Amino acid sequence: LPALKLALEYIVPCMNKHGICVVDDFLGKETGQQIGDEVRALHDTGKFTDGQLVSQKSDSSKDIRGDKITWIEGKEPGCETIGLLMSSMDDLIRHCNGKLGSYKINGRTKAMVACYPGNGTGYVRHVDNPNGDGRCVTCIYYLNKDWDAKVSGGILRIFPEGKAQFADIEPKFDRLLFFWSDRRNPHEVQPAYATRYAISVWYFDADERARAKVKYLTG
Amino acid sequence: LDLETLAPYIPMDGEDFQL
Repeated sequence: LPALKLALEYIVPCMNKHGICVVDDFLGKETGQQIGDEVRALHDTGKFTDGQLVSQKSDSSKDIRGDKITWIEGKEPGCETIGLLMSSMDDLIRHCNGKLGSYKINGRTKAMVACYPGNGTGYVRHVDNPNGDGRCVTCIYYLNKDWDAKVSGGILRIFPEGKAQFADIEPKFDRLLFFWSDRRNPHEVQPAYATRYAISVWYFDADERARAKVKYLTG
Repeated sequence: LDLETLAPYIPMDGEDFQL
C-alpha cells in the first residue's frame, strides 16, 4: 500500500495515542507466502540458535525465551523477500520522520527471524528496551498461515502503561505490528503449541542510540 | 529485577543499519 497515507493518517496517530499499531494484510498473500518459505528454508538448514538476552546471568536463556533466532541483513541469497519486507518497514518509518513522539529515527537493527517451535515455548513478561539502549520502536511481521490462537496459543500480550485493557496480538498471517520498545509496553509471548514464526526489527532513536553506544564503548 | 536480564539481545558494538 502507499507508504505516505498509511504512515501519516494511520500509524503516526495510532502510535502517539496508544503506542501500539496493527496493520493487517500488509504485503498480500503471495509475498507473505514467499517470506514464509524463506523463513522455513532458514529453519530447515539449522540457521537458528537460542534467543539471547541483553544481560546474561546465572539463568539459562531458555528459562526466559524459548525461541531460536537468526539475523538477516536482507541481501543474503534466498532472503530476498525478507529484504523486501525490511525495505517496506523502512519506507513506512521514513515516511514517519519526526512524527513518532520526539524520536529522531536514523537506523535499525538487522532483522531477527525468530521461531518458537511449539512445545509450550514462549517469552516471559519483559520490556524490549528498559535501560535506554537506543531502541524506540519495535516492528514485527508475522507469517503464520493457518494459525489458530485458541488452540496453538502464541499470543503476544502487551500491557500498555496506564490503559484499562491489555492488547492481545495474534501472530496472524501477513500482520505488521508497531509498538514503543520502552517500558510503556511490557509484553509476553504466551506458550505456543505449534511452530510460530516472526520477523522483528528495532528502530533506533539517534540521540539515545548514540548515548548507549558511548556507554558500551567506554566500558 | 534487572529488566535487561529479560530484554531481547541486539548487537551493541557492531554497526547498525542506517536508513
